[PDB]
Amino acid sequence: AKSYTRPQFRRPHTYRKPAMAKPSNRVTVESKDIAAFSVIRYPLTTDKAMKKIEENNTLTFIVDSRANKTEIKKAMRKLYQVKAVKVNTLIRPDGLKKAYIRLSAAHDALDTANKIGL
Amino acid sequence: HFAARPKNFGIGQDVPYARDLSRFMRWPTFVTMQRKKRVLQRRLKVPPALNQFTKVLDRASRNEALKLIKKYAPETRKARRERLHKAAEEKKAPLAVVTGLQEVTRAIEKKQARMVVIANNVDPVELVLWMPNLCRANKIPYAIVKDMARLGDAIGRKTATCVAITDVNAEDEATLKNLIRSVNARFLSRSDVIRRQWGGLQLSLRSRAELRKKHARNAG
Amino acid sequence: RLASRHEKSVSRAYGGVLSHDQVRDRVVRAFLVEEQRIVKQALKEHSKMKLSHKRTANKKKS
Amino acid sequence: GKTVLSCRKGNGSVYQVHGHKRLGPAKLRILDYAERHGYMRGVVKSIEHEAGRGAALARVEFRHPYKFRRVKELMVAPEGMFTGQSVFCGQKAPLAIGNVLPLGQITEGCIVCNVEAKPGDRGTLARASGDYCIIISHNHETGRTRLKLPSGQKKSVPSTSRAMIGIISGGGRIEKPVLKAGNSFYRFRGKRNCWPKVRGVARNPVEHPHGGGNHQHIGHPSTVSRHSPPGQKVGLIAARRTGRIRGGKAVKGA
RNA sequence: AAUUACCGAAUCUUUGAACGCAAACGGCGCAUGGGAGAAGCUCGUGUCAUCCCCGUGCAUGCCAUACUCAGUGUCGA
RNA sequence: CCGCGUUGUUCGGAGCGGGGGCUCAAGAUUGAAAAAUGCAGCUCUACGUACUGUUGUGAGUUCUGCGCAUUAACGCAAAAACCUGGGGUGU
RNA sequence: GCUUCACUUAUCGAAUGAAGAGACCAAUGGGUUUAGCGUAGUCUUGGCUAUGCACCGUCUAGGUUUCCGUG
RNA sequence: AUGCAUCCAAGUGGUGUAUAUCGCAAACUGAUUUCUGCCCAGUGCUCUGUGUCAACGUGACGAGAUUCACCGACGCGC
RNA sequence: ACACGAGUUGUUCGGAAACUGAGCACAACGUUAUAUCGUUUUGUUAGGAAAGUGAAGGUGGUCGGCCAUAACUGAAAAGGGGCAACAGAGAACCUGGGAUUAUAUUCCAAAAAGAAAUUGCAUGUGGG
Ligand SMILES: NC[C@@H]1O[C@H](O[C@H]2[C@@H](O)[C@H](O[C@@H]3[C@@H](O)[C@H](N)C[C@H](N)[C@H]3O[C@H]3O[C@H](CO)[C@@H](O)[C@H](O)[C@H]3N)O[C@@H]2CO)[C@H](N)[C@@H](O)[C@@H]1O
Ligand SMILES: [Mg+2]
Ligand SMILES: [Mg+2]
Ligand SMILES: [Mg+2]
Repeated sequence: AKSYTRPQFRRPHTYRKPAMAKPSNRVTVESKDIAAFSVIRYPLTTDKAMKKIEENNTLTFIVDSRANKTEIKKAMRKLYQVKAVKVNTLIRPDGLKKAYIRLSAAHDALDTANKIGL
Repeated sequence: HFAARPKNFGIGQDVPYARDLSRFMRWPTFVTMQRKKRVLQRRLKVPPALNQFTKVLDRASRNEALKLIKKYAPETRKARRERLHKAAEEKKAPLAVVTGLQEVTRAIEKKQARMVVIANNVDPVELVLWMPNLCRANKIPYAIVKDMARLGDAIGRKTATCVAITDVNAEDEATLKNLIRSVNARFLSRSDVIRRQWGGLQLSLRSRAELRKKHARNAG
Repeated sequence: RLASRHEKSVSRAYGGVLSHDQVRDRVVRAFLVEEQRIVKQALKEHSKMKLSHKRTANKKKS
Repeated sequence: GKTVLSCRKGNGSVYQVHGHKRLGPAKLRILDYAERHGYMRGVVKSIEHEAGRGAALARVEFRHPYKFRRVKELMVAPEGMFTGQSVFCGQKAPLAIGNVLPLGQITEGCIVCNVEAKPGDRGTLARASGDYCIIISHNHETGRTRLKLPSGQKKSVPSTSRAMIGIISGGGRIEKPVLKAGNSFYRFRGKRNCWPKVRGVARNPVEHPHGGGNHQHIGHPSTVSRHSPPGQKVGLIAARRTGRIRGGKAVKGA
């Protein structure tokens, strides 16, 4: 090359090829339909939980502790045909994550909680 | 309104154009020490055995030589895979220059080569450092040409340290013998000069100009 | 960041950087220091041309 | 049996400089082409105090020689340096206070400061507050300038090494008594850990060669050799002469 | 379709030489692929902006290798 | 060119003081919020209802005035992020 | 062996973002791939050398200043 | 500063040193006032450089190893 | 205390994402029989080619000679990464509640008791 106008030699940019995409490294099936049964585990049936179904609108579940609030809402749509407007998660001193899940006021909380059965 | 606005490039004036800082820049370490390796071989006093590789056969005798090494180059892989698959049918090497540091050496110990062509810049220089004195002890005409890329181009390689010419065809036989007289003028008949000519001891251009102006002021 | 540019600047040169007493002290020295060199540059070319006929007029005197 | 305090300060752990409130290193601007042939002009914008000097600093503003920018340059100031001054810097610079020009161009008998002992190292001699060098002579055969350092010890330096003109600023400082150990607390606050200073005779024999005994005495003579090991070389190191100097004033140094 | 023992087929969370970058952070990337998607657009379906999940590639050194370069290294037109 | 001003160590032809102004900072005031709220009462046939009420030239307050801002041989961190200009584009 | 004067290429140190070093002002300089033309002596494997010298060529330009100047 | 003191197993290592004699490093005494006398033989330091002091180097005898001779710096002597 | 059953709710609060400080020491380089050693902020690594970003223009689908969206050429940016502050920097939410046995500037759903502030992306209306 030529026309060196700076006091030091910085590296010229050669042509640089992209990396190949590998075919696979995992040989295991992963069903996208069962994938929200691990998000939502089971509902609580305690006294503070029963009060919030009736008085506010909310449902309460133990969920897995490594889910965010966005993927809990999407599992409360595919399992249960309801619309979550607000999830308030809580990692308990037991070690489990508990979510308070408020429904969209087009969906009754007791009508969902009878279909689940609690 | 196409008027001219000249920029003043005095000291302290308008900020200048981008210069060529190529001669004052920090280069990479391999290029700043392959350039100081070339100075250091020039500034130091070189023994007459490495001086002789800086003394090279000229262009008219080199361009005559490698064009004769070109036409007697070894046959390639296809030209050697054929003539053998066309001779396994006969039960069902035409002529070339001697190339290689083990083969050219044998062509002088046997005194079979009629001319040897030595390169000047093999990277461990001890490979062909002994090579002109073997041709001198056995009285084969030799050459040191400006090559090792141009010898390998003539014979189909990337690099050749030495090429020997054992024999040619009689068409270019006067051409082979005119080249031997052209090359003994430079190397073999001039052997007593080559053995005792200590080279090196050149100065800078910058140090040399400090002998002009250091003597032109003490000129009286 | 949410405010208009006018609560942070003013309608003239260097507005929001320099004040009125020193925007003008730069306008005044951008005129007087440029024009002082023009007085000294044109004095310099007038001196060298007067040299060009102080000695070239001595070609007709010896 | 234990390591002497003077040996321990060379580990430099608790004893390094207190540099967090210091400004940058004070030096002259780079000896570039623009000073080897012409002058660079700057302008003094601020006169500054940093902790741990008694001399005033100065930020001078040059234009960068090669780029569209301006270079902030922290120099140590001479006396009379005011903000706005237009320092000149280089070969063709005039002979005025504050200017920096080579020692070949400064006529003899001239008070200079920030003089540099080799060309280009940006100022190493006469930088403490109130100090200055005096130019004695020039030699044009050798191209060297011989000047008087602030100790009186003469020193021949190359005449292309540049120097600033003036006394170093902040002079007159040592002439006021401190009066308090409080005022010596804050003097050494921005410097380094070296105060209060405990005497060697007040120590135990494990800590210092002078320590111990039933009376606070140095036992052996307190003038030690040049060749003493670290730990043994305490006291008056290689003293040519001791006692109250009665007479003239010999310059100190080799 | 007992149960037990054995073993070929698999599963094998978070880590750790720990290796995308970090770290008293269940944290954050750059390419790439898949997903879900109640806003839009579409003639309720499709499609789907951010947001949000999931897989893979990417530490550094070296060996082999098949393309882009640097060099007032030696040549050469 | 004695004058203005502070409790106070001072200021002015390098522009004091008056007369008109432009700004900045700290508040005050009217309003939207906001009465629908809050509290204490109380009145009527069940965590029920209907109504009734919503100063200070005092003392203490570091928010602020406030800094090229302290005793000083003490001179009082940095950076991200942001803001305005210069120059250019829009031409 | 020893040494005091000039060297610079090892080595050392400093500075710099390795930012303008030297020439051109010219040899006690180079060059068979820059050795072109000679000239003496001398050797040779007739291709040509070595020594000693002259010339040519590389070798160009320039702020300012009445040849100097030195970017 | 081609420095002083000093870290340090080691390096193109480290601290006083972001420094530069109004500075850095090592000691002693202990505010001011008033003074600080005599002693350089001893012992330390320190300065200007021919007795003696090692390796190397040099030469000689011998077949050689071994010897012998000469040169030999700090330092003590002076 | 013991047994049993519960209990910690956030776009804005504290931290991180995302700052720098005293300092640390990964890469690079050197050393060491040995890396488990040194250097590594005085503007700043490494004898030291560590910028993968891209001004302006050329090439050819889009919006009224300006834009904007996709792929070649190349001005200009010296000085590699990452940590270290729940008291420094930075930081968009405030009340009322009959909302708890225990949490709330975190819960309150159509008269959100309510009143806001802010970020990302998108339609429509309007303006150039
Ligand atoms: N010691 C003999 C030689 O001295 C040389 O170095 C010498 C000088 O280069 C060097 O002085 C330089 C100074 O010139 C330049 N301004 C910068 C540098 N900081 C100085 O170094 C200084 O700083 C440090 C303290 O942190 C000290 O250790 C050092 O002794 C001191 N001289 O100090 C040394 C003086 O003896 C080389 N290190 C080396 O060739 C060799 O050591
Ligand atoms: Mg990891
Ligand atoms: Mg106050
Ligand atoms: Mg218990």
